[PDB]
Amino acid sequence: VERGSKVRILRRESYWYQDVGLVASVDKSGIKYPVIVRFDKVNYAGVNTNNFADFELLEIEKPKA
Amino acid sequence: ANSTLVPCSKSPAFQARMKNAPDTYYFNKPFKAYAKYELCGTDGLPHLPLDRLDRATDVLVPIGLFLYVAGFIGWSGRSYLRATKSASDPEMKEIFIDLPLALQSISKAVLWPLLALQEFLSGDLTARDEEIPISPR
Amino acid sequence: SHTVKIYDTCIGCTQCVRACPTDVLEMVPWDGCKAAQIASSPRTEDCVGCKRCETACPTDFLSIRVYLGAETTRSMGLAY
Amino acid sequence: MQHVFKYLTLAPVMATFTMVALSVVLIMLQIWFPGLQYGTYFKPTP
Amino acid sequence: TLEGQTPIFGGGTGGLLTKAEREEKYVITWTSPKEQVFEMPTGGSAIMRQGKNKLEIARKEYGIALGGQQLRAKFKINDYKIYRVYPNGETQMIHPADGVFPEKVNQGRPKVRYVDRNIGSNPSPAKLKFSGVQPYDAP
Amino acid sequence: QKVRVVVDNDPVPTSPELWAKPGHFDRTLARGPKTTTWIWNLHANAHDFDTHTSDLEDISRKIFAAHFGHLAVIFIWLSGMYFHGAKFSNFEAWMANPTGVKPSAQVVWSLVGQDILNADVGGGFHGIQITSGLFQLWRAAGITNTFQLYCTAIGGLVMAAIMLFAGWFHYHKRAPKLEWFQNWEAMMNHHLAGLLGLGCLGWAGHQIHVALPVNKLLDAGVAIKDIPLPHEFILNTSLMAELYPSFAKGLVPFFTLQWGQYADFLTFKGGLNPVTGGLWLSDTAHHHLALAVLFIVAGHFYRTNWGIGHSFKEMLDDAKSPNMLPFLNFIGPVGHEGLDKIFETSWHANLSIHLVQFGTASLLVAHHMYAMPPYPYLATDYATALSLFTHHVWIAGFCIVGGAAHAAIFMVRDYDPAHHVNNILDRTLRHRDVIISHLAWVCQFLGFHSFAMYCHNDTMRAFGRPQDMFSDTGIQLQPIFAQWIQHIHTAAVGALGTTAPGIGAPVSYAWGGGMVAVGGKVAMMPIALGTADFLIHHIHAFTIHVTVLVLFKGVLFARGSRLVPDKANLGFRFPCDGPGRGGTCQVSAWDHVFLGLFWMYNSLSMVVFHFSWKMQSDVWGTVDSDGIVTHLTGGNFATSSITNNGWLRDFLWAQSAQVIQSYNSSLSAYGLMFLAGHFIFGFSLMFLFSGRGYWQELIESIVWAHNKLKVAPAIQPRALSIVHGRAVGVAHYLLGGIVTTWAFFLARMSAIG
Ligand code: F6C
Ligand code: CLA
Ligand code: CLA
Ligand code: CLA
Ligand code: CLA
Ligand code: CLA
Ligand SMILES: CC1=C(/C=C/C(C)=C/C=C/C(C)=C/C=C/C=C(C)/C=C/C=C(C)/C=C/C2=C(C)CCCC2(C)C)C(C)(C)CCC1
Ligand SMILES: CC1=C(/C=C/C(C)=C/C=C/C(C)=C\C=C\C=C(C)\C=C\C=C(C)\C=C\C2=C(C)CCCC2(C)C)C(C)(C)CCC1
Ligand SMILES: CC1=C(C/C=C(\C)CCC[C@H](C)CCC[C@H](C)CCCC(C)C)C(=O)c2ccccc2C1=O
Repeated sequence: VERGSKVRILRRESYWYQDVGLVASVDKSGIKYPVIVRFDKVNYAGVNTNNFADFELLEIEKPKA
Repeated sequence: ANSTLVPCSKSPAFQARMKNAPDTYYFNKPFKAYAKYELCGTDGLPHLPLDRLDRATDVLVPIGLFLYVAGFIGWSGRSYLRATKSASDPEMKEIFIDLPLALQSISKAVLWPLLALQEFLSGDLTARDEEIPISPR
Repeated sequence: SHTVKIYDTCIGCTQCVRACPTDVLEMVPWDGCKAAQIASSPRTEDCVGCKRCETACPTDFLSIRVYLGAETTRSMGLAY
Repeated sequence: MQHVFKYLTLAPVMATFTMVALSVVLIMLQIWFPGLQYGTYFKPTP
Repeated sequence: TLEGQTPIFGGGTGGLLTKAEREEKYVITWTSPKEQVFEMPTGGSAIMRQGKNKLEIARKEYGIALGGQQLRAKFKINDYKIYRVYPNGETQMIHPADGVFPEKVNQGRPKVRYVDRNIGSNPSPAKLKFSGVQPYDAP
Repeated sequence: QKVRVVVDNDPVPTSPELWAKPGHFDRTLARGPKTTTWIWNLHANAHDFDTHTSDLEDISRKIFAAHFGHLAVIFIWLSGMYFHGAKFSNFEAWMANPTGVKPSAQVVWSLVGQDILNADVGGGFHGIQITSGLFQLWRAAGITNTFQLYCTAIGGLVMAAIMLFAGWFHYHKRAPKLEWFQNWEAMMNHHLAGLLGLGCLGWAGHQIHVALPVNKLLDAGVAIKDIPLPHEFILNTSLMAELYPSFAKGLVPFFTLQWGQYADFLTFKGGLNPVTGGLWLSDTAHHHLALAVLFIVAGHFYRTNWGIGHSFKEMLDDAKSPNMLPFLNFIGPVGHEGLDKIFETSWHANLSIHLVQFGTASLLVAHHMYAMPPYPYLATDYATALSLFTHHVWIAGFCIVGGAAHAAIFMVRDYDPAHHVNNILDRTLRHRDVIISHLAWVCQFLGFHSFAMYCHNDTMRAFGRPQDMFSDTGIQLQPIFAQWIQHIHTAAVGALGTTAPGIGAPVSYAWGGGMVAVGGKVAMMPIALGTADFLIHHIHAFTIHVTVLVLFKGVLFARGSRLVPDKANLGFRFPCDGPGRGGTCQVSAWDHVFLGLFWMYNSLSMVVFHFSWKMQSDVWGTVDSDGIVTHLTGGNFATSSITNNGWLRDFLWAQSAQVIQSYNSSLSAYGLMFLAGHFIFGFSLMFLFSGRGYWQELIESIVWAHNKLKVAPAIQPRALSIVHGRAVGVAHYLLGGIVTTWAFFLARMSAIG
């Protein structure tokens, strides 16, 4: 995935499991969870962004243009 | 056939209730209607049985009317909510009613049963199980 | 005493350490996140179980978890 | 005046208007046709 | 022994109890640029003196709250230390542990109670029946 | 020069733009809703002005404008009462026959059979019997026709419009500075001499020139149409001369200090008017004139602009050791010094004090209004008397709880430790443990030695051992001090010997001196006190002390405690500080107010139950030609109220027959409201007993169901917050209980009153 891509979350314990988010940035280093995903709906803590690894995301729409 | 229920006009207790009534707007014509159309028990009060092939319209008419009204309200709400999803700020449209959108939703929901059948046939009525947020098992 | 665990989803935002009212947590060097630091709980004997750290944690789900265990004088927050 | 019109579209205001209209309709139905009961709707007055 | 002068305080009912002399006690020491009024952790107002101040407290949370929410946040005092004093006179400086505030990352600090997985991969308790290990403590 | 008027011109433009921006006053709420909690937060923080901004001047301007708005609301309500008394009442028929007509000022429409609620109230009128006492008030004021009530309603509407315009003007056009609001001396002078004093003077003038002559004619028995209009009593001085001869001498005795010649219309009789059962209107006229003089004198106590007067700051600073009394020097060498800053900066402390004093005033109103009925035909209108007493008792309890709550709010938010160094507030905070421990011990003592004694009475009666019961016939507990006070107050007027010779009749017949009957019903008679009264008064003491314990523990520990030392940083209103330290649920001062609401409800329910039962049992009743009094419940209170089985049977079960059998009658609405209050109490039980996690997970499942059909809302549904759930529970609980008691009382006293 890359910036602007639409993803479906596969992390089971995540508030956005099987929900749709938008990739804001991908970290190029070797950190455990480099992808940053923003969501339209907030979780129970009021947070609408999270960090995920590539294997926890399913790309559903390519970035525009 | 049910024998414990007889027409209210032939029930002595219902007749006593009719005579003992106040003479106001609320009692005269209602009692005339109940005597003509209702079935009364031994207590003299109208009872509503669901065991008669006849007067089946008396059961189906209110049920159908309520089902139509409730489906109209539900379809209006659902169509409005689905129309507001494409917006940038749907929550603002849920605290601020978008009048043209609501009017369009109501006008379309006037024919809600046919639209619901069409949506069910085309698979547009429901979302698939894997695109719905769920808790861990 | 209570048990405080830190999972690899920590982003090193230091909020849990700041939120702790009894200095149970501290930031230690790490390489699993961009901030290059991770939370740690070397002093869980002083943990009262208030779960302020969990409230302060921004990750989803929580990167820090508190499991209430055996109760001691200081874990019950007793001044007597 | 446009701000007033936008205020009139608020969820509480619209809900109050809808409830008032429905209550008025039901009240007028009670006044015009008192004593309507299941098995009696849409039937001629005896 | 711990050096410092106690703040001006007329007494109160939120002070030390039998636990202080029987089990343990805490002491918070700091240095202020001037004499000024602060709030005692258990109610009331005290006057901290210009030199080095020492305050006896019953719980570590009192000292943490006083040092963080009042000394640093309000009075801009950063040199406060919290010691644990036992009835036999043994004293250990417990805050800050290594001279650096815990919220600031410091080299040499080891990882304690770290789990090398996300929280959703904890095993189910049915796996560890009669084994005595909790799911969060599982390897 | 120091006291002066300073304002800002056009500080806030008058535009409706922010009407379309809900939550604009709060930074968090301004961004719009993301969850349903946003709506509840918007409604909960609407009037918390000190969280809208940190500027005290803007806060004070908001207070002033909102007070004008509330005054407009009150004026609208008063205008509505007067208009309904002028247009949809039997007021004229009631004035014709006060003792044989039930007051009624509410008429229902006939659409769904609710016209059965139009009770036959006499005078050829069908309507709901009112218990507000408006008719007696209007009769005491000299009002005799509906046209005057209509004029008063129009004036009330005009006053409401004026108040609304005043609020708009003083917020959006000319907003006073913060310095204007901080003029304690000028405000006190103007509100003592100009508000209370001048209002008392004006009402005394209205009474003397209008109320006394009209009511004297009414009590003389002349018809309404033959009584001239009030203005005729002013233009034609001959009417004044005929009714009160002293009026023939004009104002000469007043200016020559020969006031004794005015004794014909400024009397000092005491007692009650035999014709009506209310207080003598000339007595009340002299009372209000004396109040006017005293308040005007008090209004020249504070120093504003001419050197003369006392200063709040100097007086507060002088009240400390060693300037106090020798046994009062424990308040320390600082004493009240530093308290002036509280009144400089804190609105919440003033609101707390004023709510407490409003509760005190309402309690005094209830007691002194049942004991010395001030209105004609009020004492014999039993339903009205009970309703007034209960209503004002409940208002007082709510006001006291609010005072405690806002005291806690001041402690959390406005209290500054630097302002209070070894002063009385600091010392109180420093021995709060002493205070709370002693209060808890005395609460336990009172609970045992009242309620456990009631349980002892229950068990002894069940054993068939009445001789072992705490009763007038067993082990007696005579309230000797209250009896002694009754005897002293009776002997003071001549009915420790004659310490008040000037009053002819007893000040109140409840203390003794005789009985007054009006229409064959008792207006007031001596209220004897025995073992049951001792027990019930100590029950009241126990309940009040426990309510004080809850509220005062909340206030004293608002900043923190040994458990959570930093509660002040957590705020006034927060759910908890986590399950740690064993569990810190409901530690906030708001939760203490939440519990104090329940305890106040309990205490006031017992107070009103005691009043109702004792009045029905020992005072109210009917008098035959021979002077023998038969009471409503026939003297049950002495033997039945000493056990709570007696309360369950002879008060709750027996006296609920009216409300429970009110179906198919004009009182059926009271039975419906009885059931409604029971339902609301049961409904509140789930908000009180449950927690929000369960409801959040259930909402999760329901949201899944809505998502399956593409009908889920963007504003995400959330369970109510913990504090919100507690607030909903307590609100519904109090509403249900109070409505149940209201329906019970009103049905019983409309049927048999
Ligand atoms: C569920 C349940 C239930 C049910 C079921 O079903 C019912 C029903 C009944 C019936 C049968 C009758 C009539 C019918 C009609 O109207 O008809 C016409 C119309 C049409 C045909 C049609 C119409 C339609 C519509 C218009 C539509 C719309 C609606 C809406 C939506 C609603 C909602 C709205 C809101 C409310 C506002 C009645 C009536 C009565 N009610 Mg009774 N309900 C109940 C409930 C209730 C409650 C809660 C209470 C209390 C408040 C009461 C009350 C009352 C009174 C007073 C009275 C009278 O008078 C009447 C009579 O007479 O009787 C007989 N009850 N109901
Ligand atoms: C003699 C002068 C005087 C009088 C009568 C009042 C009266 C009042 N002030 Mg006030 N005030 C005064 C001087 C005065 N003030 C001064 C000098 C200051 C500055 C130090 C203030 C500062 C002040 C503040 C900051 C606040 C008040 C508030 C109030 C109201 C309290 C609510 C109440 O009891 O309802 C009484 C109910 C009534 C119906 C009383 C009548 C109301 C009108 C306005 C009285 C008009 C009387 C006038 C002489 C016309 C009479 C005509 C004819 C009968 C002779 C009350 C109306 C509070 C309020 O609610 O503000 C709106 C409030 O927050 N006052
Ligand atoms: C002079 C009277 C007065 C004034 C000016 C205030 C002013 C204030 N109070 Mg306060 N209070 C008062 C009396 C007063 N109170 C009394 C008598 C009590 C005891 C019950 C309280 C208890 C109280 C608490 C516990 C709290 C406040 C708070 C506040 C502040 C925010 C107001 C708020 O939340 O909006 C009110 C907004 C609402 C949504 C309330 C309306 C809902 C009510 C409960 C409905 C009542 C039911 C209805 C009357 C009958 C049934 C209706 C029917 C449809 C069924 C504000 C400074 C809050 C705060 O944060 O202070 C800093 C707070 O937490 N007050
Ligand atoms: C858009 C309107 C709408 C629609 C189509 C539905 C549809 C559904 N709801 Mg639901 N619901 C709604 C609004 C709606 N809800 C609201 C506003 C609430 C909050 C009170 C709830 C609370 C709720 C609960 C608690 C439950 C459901 C359940 C259900 C399901 C079956 C039972 C049922 O019909 O609800 C019955 C209806 C209610 C319980 C209350 C809804 C009545 C509201 C007040 C009508 C609102 C109309 C709306 C304002 C129209 C505006 C449109 C306009 C702008 C054009 C079904 C999928 C149940 C479920 O999961 O079944 C499997 C269930 O347990 N709903
Ligand atoms: C000591 C004060 C006092 C008392 C005892 C009375 C007594 C009376 N008034 Mg009156 N009145 C007062 C002050 C008082 N008034 C003031 C200040 C005004 C406005 C300026 C009025 C305006 C007024 C009108 C317009 C009318 C009456 C009427 C009446 C009679 C009906 C009963 C009643 O109102 O409840 C009695 C009230 C009480 C027992 C207690 C309330 C009095 C105040 C609130 C006490 C405040 C003290 C407070 C708790 C402590 C403050 C703190 C402290 C540090 C100072 C009765 C004789 C009516 C009438 O004509 O009678 C036939 C009537 O129509 N009054
Ligand atoms: C009928 C129910 C009931 C009872 C009995 C109590 C009893 C008590 N509550 Mg309580 N409470 C209740 C309902 C009740 N509450 C509810 C519904 C609420 C919710 C609002 C609260 C909220 C509440 C608060 C917030 C507070 C209390 C407090 C108290 C204590 C007051 C001191 C006292 O009276 O000691 C005397 C004890 C009694 C009168 C209890 C009855 C004793 C019986 C009659 C005699 C027993 C004889 C013997 C000892 C039995 C031994 C035999 C053996 C086999 C066991 C007391 C333990 C206060 C407290 O702790 O005080 C310091 C306090 O702060 N309660
Ligand atoms: C408690 C309450 C209430 C009420 C009550 C009342 C009723 C009150 C009243 C009050 C009042 C009743 C007040 C009054 C005031 C007054 C005033 C304030 C006046 C003034 C005056 C003046 C100022 C004058 C002047 C003059 C002239 C004009 C000319 C010549 C000169 C002279 C100076 C003489 C209610 C129920 C509603 C509600 C709840 C609470
Ligand atoms: C005969 C009859 C009866 C019975 C009946 C029955 C027994 C039935 C059944 C039924 C059933 C067994 C059903 C099922 C169903 C299922 C399902 C699955 C459903 C679904 C639905 C939906 C999906 C909907 C949707 C919608 C619409 C369309 C509109 C509005 C909106 C909404 C979205 C809600 C009775 C006696 C009662 C009465 C008389 C008659
Ligand atoms: C029941 C309950 C809930 C669930 C309640 C919720 C989510 C509030 C629901 C409010 C509704 C949406 C308001 C509207 C209700 C009206 C009756 C709707 C009228 C509709 C007209 C058409 C008649 C909690 O969230 C909760 C939280 C904490 C402690 C206890 C409880 C608790 O007891």
